[PDB]
Amino acid sequence: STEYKLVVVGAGGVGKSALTIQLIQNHFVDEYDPTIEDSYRKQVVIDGETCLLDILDTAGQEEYSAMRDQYMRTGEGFLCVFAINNTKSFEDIHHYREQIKRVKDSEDVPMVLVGNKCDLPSRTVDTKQAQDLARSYGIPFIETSAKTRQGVDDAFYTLVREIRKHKEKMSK
Ligand SMILES: Nc1nc2c(ncn2[C@@H]2O[C@H](COP(=O)(O)OP(=O)(O)NP(=O)(O)O)[C@@H](O)[C@H]2O)c(=O)[nH]1
Ligand SMILES: [Mg+2]
Ligand SMILES: [Mg+2]
Repeated sequence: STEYKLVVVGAGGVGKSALTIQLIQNHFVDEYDPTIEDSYRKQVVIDGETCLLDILDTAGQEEYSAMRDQYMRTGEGFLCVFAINNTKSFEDIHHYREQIKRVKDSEDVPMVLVGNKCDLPSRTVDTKQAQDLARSYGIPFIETSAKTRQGVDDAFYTLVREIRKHKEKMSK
């Protein structure tokens, strides 16, 4: 049953761990417990295929460029998370994407842009700027809330679909 290695990247506090824990354990972690590196394995069926998701939940700011290069080299595709009330988190996406491209020596890497915390009224990142950026990069954009579970399964399942597409492309 095909294995997909998914890496959740983004600035600190955007809800990378909350999103992942909603997917794997079906509840919302209210506390902020900063991550070092966590990994999860999970069995799912997407489009009729049984997938083993190996998900790496990364740190917000890493104490080693080597740890970062390591997860960028391993990952088959990347959930690029920002929080809709954190402009710098959104701005950081470009920088994560650049480093991923450079680490893999490739211009086409499977990725989904995730605007988390869509439940908050405190928005500083507009859905159009995010849609524009994704459109530029040629990747899907999904708005999510780890608190309500809105879009959570959509985000990870879409990333799997992106990986499947990339493999089909790389062979053609
Ligand atoms: N309102 C709301 N809060 C959220 C959402 N997702 C995460 N949070 C909250 O934001 C805080 C940080 O979440 P967390 O998942 O730990 O962020 P992280 O991106 O994993 N942080 P780090 O990079 O340090 O590990 C927590 O208090 C959490 O409850 C969401 O969709 N909505
Ligand atoms: Mg975390
Ligand atoms: Mg980070």
